[PDB]
Amino acid sequence: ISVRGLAGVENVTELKKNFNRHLHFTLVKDRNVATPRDYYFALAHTVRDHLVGRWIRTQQHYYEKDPKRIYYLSLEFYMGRTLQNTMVNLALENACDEATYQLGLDMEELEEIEEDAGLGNGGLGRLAACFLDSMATLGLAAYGYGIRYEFGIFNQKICGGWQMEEADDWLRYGNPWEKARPEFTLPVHFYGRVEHTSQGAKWVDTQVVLAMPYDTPVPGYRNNVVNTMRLWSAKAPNDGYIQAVLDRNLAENISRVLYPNDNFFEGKELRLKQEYFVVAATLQDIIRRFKSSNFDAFPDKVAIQLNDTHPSLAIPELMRVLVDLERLDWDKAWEVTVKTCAYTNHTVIPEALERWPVHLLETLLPRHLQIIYEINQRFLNRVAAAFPGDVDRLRRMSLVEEGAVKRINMAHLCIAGSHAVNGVARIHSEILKKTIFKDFYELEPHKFQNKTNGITPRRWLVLCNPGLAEIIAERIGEEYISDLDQLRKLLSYVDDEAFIRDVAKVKQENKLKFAAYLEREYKVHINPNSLFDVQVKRIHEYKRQLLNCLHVITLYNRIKKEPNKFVVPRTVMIGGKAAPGYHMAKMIIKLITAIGDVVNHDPVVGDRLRVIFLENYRVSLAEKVIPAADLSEQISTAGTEASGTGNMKFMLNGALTIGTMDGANVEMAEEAGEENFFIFGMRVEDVDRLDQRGYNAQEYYDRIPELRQIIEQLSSGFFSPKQPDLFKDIVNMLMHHDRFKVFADYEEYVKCQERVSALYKNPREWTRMVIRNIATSGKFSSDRTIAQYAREIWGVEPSRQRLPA
Amino acid sequence: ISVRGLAGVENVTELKKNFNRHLHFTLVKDRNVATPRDYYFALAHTVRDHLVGRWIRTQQHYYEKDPKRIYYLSLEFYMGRTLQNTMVNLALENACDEATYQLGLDMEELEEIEEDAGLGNGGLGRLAACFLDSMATLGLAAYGYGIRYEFGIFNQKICGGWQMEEADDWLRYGNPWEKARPEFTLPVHFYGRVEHTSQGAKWVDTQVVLAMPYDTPVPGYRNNVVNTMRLWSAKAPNDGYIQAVLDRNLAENISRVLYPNDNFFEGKELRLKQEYFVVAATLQDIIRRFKSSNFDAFPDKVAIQLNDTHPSLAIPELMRVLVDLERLDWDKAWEVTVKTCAYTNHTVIPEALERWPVHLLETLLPRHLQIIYEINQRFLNRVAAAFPGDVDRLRRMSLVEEGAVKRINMAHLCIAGSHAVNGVARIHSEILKKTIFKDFYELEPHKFQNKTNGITPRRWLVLCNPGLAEIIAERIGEEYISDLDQLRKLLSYVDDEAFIRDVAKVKQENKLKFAAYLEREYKVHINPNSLFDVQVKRIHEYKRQLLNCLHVITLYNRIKKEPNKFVVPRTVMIGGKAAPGYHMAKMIIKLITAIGDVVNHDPVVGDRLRVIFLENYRVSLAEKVIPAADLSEQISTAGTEASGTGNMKFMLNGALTIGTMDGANVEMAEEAGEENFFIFGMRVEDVDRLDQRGYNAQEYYDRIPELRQIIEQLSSGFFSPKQPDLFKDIVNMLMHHDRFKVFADYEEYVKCQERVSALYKNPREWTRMVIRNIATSGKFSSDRTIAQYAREIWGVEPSRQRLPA
Ligand SMILES: O=C(NC(=O)c1ccc(O)cc1)N[C@@H]1O[C@H](CO)[C@@H](O)[C@H](O)[C@H]1O
Ligand SMILES: O=C(NC(=O)c1ccc(O)cc1)N[C@@H]1O[C@H](CO)[C@@H](O)[C@H](O)[C@H]1O
Ligand SMILES: O=c1[nH]cnc2c1ncn2[C@@H]1O[C@H](COP(=O)(O)O)[C@@H](O)[C@H]1O
Ligand SMILES: O=c1[nH]cnc2c1ncn2[C@@H]1O[C@H](COP(=O)(O)O)[C@@H](O)[C@H]1O
Ligand SMILES: *Cc1c(COP(=O)(O)O)cnc(C)c1O
Ligand SMILES: *Cc1c(COP(=O)(O)O)cnc(C)c1O
Repeated sequence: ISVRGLAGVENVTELKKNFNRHLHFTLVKDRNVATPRDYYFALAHTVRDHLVGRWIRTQQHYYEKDPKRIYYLSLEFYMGRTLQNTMVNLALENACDEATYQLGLDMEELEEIEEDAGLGNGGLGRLAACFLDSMATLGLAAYGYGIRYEFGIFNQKICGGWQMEEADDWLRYGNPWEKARPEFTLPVHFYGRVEHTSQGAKWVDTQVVLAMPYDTPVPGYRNNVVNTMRLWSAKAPNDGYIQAVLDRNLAENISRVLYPNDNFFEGKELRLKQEYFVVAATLQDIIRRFKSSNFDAFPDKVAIQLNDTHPSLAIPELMRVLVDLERLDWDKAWEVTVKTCAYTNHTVIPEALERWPVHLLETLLPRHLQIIYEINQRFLNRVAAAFPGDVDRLRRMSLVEEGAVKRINMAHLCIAGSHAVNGVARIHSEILKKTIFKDFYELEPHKFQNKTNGITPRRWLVLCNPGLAEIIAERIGEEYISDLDQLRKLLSYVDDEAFIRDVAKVKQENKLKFAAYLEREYKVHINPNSLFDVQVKRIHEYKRQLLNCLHVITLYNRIKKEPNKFVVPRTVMIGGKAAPGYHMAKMIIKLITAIGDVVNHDPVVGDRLRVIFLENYRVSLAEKVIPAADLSEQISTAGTEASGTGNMKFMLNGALTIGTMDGANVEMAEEAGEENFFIFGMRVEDVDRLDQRGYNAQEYYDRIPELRQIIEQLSSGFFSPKQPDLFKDIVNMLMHHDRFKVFADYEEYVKCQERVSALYKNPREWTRMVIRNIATSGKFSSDRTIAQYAREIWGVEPSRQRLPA
Repeated sequence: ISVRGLAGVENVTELKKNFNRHLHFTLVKDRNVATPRDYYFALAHTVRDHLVGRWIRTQQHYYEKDPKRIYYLSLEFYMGRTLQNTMVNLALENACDEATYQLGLDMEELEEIEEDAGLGNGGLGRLAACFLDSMATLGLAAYGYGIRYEFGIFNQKICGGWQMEEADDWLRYGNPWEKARPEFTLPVHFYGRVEHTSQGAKWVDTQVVLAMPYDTPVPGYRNNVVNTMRLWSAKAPNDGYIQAVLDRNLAENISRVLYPNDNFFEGKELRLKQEYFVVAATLQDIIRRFKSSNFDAFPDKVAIQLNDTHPSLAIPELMRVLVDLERLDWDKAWEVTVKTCAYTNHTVIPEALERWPVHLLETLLPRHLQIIYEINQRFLNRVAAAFPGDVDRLRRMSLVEEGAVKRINMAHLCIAGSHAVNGVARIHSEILKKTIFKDFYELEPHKFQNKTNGITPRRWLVLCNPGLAEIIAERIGEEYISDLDQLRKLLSYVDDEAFIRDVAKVKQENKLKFAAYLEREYKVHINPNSLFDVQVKRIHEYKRQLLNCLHVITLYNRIKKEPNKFVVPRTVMIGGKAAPGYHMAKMIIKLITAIGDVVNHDPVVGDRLRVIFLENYRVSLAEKVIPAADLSEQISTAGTEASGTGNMKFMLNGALTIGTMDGANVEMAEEAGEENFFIFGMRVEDVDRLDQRGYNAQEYYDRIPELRQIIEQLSSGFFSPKQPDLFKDIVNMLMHHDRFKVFADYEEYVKCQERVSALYKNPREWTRMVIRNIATSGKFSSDRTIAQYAREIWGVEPSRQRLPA
């Protein structure tokens, strides 16, 4: 396979000797006692060595050229594994494959040993990861800044059909990719009081926590650029004896674990400490670099992108430093701050928005609270001048929300202090301007933008689906890997009998590969000839895994009704983690496994229908299941999924999509053509009209016999014999308080699914439609997304120019 | 200097290239941004590389030959720095010195960057360190097993003349010498209950803590042998969500910090957990290795040495495994256990002996308590049979002590379960048999032995005093470095005018070197021509730093009395850490600094007398001050210092000794000749006669005018103007409840000190006496000590044979 680079004779010879050198000197092992894990580490260190030279000169280059620096602040970076990605970007895959083969090792086996760097929950964290890859590939002087959690997203275990959370001790065996930089440790302050003396305010009597950075290299695609992702780790200062030392933990707990609540905002103190910790340490680094290049030029040399409101404290912290430390006057500092910061929103659902209780900020960050009040005061004076007499607008736009307990709306703070605010899909960005942020849009229209999300074609095509990447390259070259729009050239092959056959062959190979994996590491057997129907993403009511469940039960009931009637065989796979304290989400997981227990053991069904719950869904599993999927389920209620990115991964890998006109689904259908998409359900307008009228689920239950039967089955204990009322909460929610209108889209969903089965019966036409999707997936490359951020927000020009080394 | 090895052309060339390779690939740095610390690490990794090959084959060799293995269990390993020691033992010092010189670096400057591995309190921990060096040098298949404390002995800061404790974060910048071995992690159990079912007892419902090993290489002196020191680190098993993860700390606190109480036993639960933790993990390793070589041969392949009673749980744990797990019958298991274990005692003072409350063992280690009761039962049945009717002997020898709260005497447990029990100096070993362990000696005389302590001549001569090592080698060769008895050949040079001059020259150079250091890193100026009077060791009442203080004040008062009378100039240095909760010890430190504040600023005294308190005494400081000392203070009350080892370090480095006939001082004087030692004070017999009579301090106060004046000065606030009664506790203790009879040895001490000053006035005779001490210090090499342990206790023969690589 040519897209994996050349396997030169002296290159292979060099890799082999460095492999054995590391096994000996680095790992300190005998070839007679080395285990597969030891071999993985020897390979990792060998590949890491190749990154060093490039990493050192890339950073040296930025010091010389002194270009504008882009700082991407995120509390999450869902990186996954690093070995194969590094080989791919350095063009070392075939060489390492040959070198290891000659040493009597299977590189694929070694790659499976690496732990995932799961420092994220899902979409938001993975977007940050794809963005880092694209920024390096486009030659931007970019830095990713976050927290080095000792424990990432929990490993999910399914016990008795229930989710069990297990600590993700990903650093147990060490992390060969990172480099600790203790010499660059910085002070972060907490608590204390604010002294107001003759010349300015002073924040004193604070407790100090040190921030120690760990740097991880981020290689661009074959351009010799290697940027940095710097993650901070918490350390206690060195200044009963025993208890005093043991209490050092308290300070170090700040970077101990990733918060897994991606659905409901909880104003926990530890989370606020994490947010300030990353912001305070990062900003000192930014200013340091700047002073080594008049803060008037600060915005010309620095761009700070806030991934959601999680790092929003960057705004008042920048003000604190400029005003309290650098001594700039307020107006000047505010000008600099606004021109430097930009904010990206990822959801319109209210329960996820950060609204911190004032009493918490009052105790932990007294000076920042004062700064926020001043910002609010000046901002509202602006609103009052623009909309005289509109007192209600004043209360609505305030950064401070009154009521039971006063809270600070962090989204309002971000809009006021950013020169750009963006949604992540066209429909989402429009909804922001028409609803949630309407008042702000009317005040400052120029600030609102759209930047449709994307995914990196390196990890999501070349790395996880080499077979498809190869057959594509055979016909249009390899240039598309860094210019995905070139995939449009494949439309001229839609009638090519050879190509149609190859596309279908690779998909079949991926399905057999995954079906085998399912038995090896999970002992479950599936029919490779069935349609692989998959929905993988975090469990949320808005994502409607429940609607999928209703269809599965419908299919099952129809079979029990007419057993000898032919139906297209299906393997329905659903996977995803539920936030620990999200009761309903945990009940849905139990429902899925319960359905499987019934369906998978019914003799009449045979191998015509299988329901499997994919355990511990994470980046490394996504790389395995996505290339094997036939049907991608993207069925969120219209207006709820900001963008979605998994949808893009499926489109690029040869799966057809069944979904609502929500998030990026709208743009995907626009690019490929609605005829090549399985669209169904209410549009956003329909949802609003239903809300005006009032959603009454009982209506659908009374008019749809098939739906009624399912609800009765759930209620009577058909799927829970030993515990008849096990799913009472689910039924109760669907019937009386379903914010996401599951029943409203049921009929159209089922009908649409029938059209999917009909097309699958015609192999040739199914594949031709697949080609039309792959061919038009170009717009969804994160390289396109990053280019827009660069030109329209950060003010820099991307570069595909190879670096000097 | 020839004893530093050869600096070959291609050897130097190789070191240089590997140095730059590590700076680039390992540290990931620019030569334009590298700091001294970066250079130190590059050098360390370069030297470490040379250890690897030898380390791997040494361990491979033991697997092949399968010799009897020696396991040295200690909760303390006071290692100090590792770089220079490694170079010395590998004969790479001159080569590295040349290589670094050519790179434009000063190797001495780089060596000062390394942190000390301070995993010990003092003598006991440092003995373990010297023992590891000697066992490797003598070719024994030995393993050091302990705990990898994240925080070693605290760094001592002197604030306002008071000791302040600062956490010793020695791993902050990383430890290049160790190699984590997560793949060899083992389970350690705590709490739980004991089930008694049909076939044997069962320990169930326990809480598990994992023990992760870290291995550090221990190189022998130029024999290519590299043994291992394996230190265990505590890890929590992976099986509110957030709080559950944060609570993992609780389990990991076991290996967090070294207990600094080397004076008073405190039955703290955390300390007991540490003791079992090291024992449980170590024993699994021992058995594993054994089964890979009938437990009847266990004692022929394994020897376990217990450094004090700290790891005494090894006895009942070995029984637990043999009986409960391997299913051996009690008597057989006990036979194996006794033949495998040996115990070393380090003190006769009662407050330091471990006597664990039964209720603590009952909760934490229920099965071990049962085993201890059974051991006690069977042991006492033996005593009853040997001494029929002696009921009092029964209560005295019991492992269980009655009273307020029942406790387990760990020393009694060690004697019952060991085939050998030894003291650490002849006088100490005799005292054990006549007093503290008299009953046990009468029951089993064959178990009691003596093994006089020693120090390694590599670190304590070659490494810290190259100048002296060189002038010695010039005349008798270099063979003495691994056969210290050869120093006796120097007696033929006692009248050699050339040698006398060189010995005196090196001492003068060391004093100027130390005097300079005192100003550089401490800004205090001293007179290099004065007699360097030094007492460095942990602060304890029994060590009598107070007696030294009384002499200093006496000297000061005599000068104020006759200012224009000539007196031999002196620089009195006292250093050492005080256990955190040892009030009296902390008061003595304050007293020393207070005396300095007065004496050091008195115009009349001039540079005739200076009192300096050496801050943060530790191994690296000992290596600096000892070679610069003229007079070694070893003045413990006769019968209290088991052996002492600092005394041996001073003797080997050209200092004369003033001390009591206590511990090893007795043997040192015997070897060098009493005429070449400044002996004074009560012998052990005198102390007992005084106790019979009753020690009344008032008697000395009334009969000695000079002493009375000092006490009155302390009481009146002469040394504490602002706080007149600051030292009331000290005076009160000296006058009414001094267990160590400070006043009783005052007169003889002062008189002896006068004879010291008299000899110092005759440079030539002082030096000749010095030569007689150095020449007879051979017996105190730890190589001699280890050879005796090997032959008389472990049953193995030492070997000076170079290894094959
Ligand atoms: O993944 C998240 N959000 C979180 O994971 C999250 C984590 C911690 C929180 O406190 C709140 C949300 N949002 C997701 O970010 C993706 C990239 O823009 C979008 O495509 C998805 O539509 C959106 O739901
Ligand atoms: O150093 C100690 N003891 C401790 O450091 C200690 C540490 C923790 C404890 O719980 C009790 C004692 N003992 C010392 O061990 C040396 C080597 O045998 C002897 O030469 C000294 O005379 C003796 O006092
Ligand atoms: O003062 C300096 N002199 C020379 N090079 C420097 C200096 N400061 C930074 N650099 C270079 O710039 C890189 C960027 O470091 P950073 O951005 O501060 O982490 C460093 O690794 C050096 O190559
Ligand atoms: O099963 C085995 N086969 C070959 N060599 C072994 C085996 N077990 C241990 N060794 C060798 O013995 C050394 C001792 O390992 P340890 O004493 O168990 O830590 C290992 O590094 C290997 O060189
Ligand atoms: C791409 C990805 C996501 C986001 O999926 P959506 O379906 O857009 O919610 C979540 N988790 C993982 C591991 C991913 O790879
Ligand atoms: C040798 C040594 C000791 C033991 O000294 P003694 O005088 O025998 O108590 C204590 N601390 C350090 C750092 C040592 O090097």
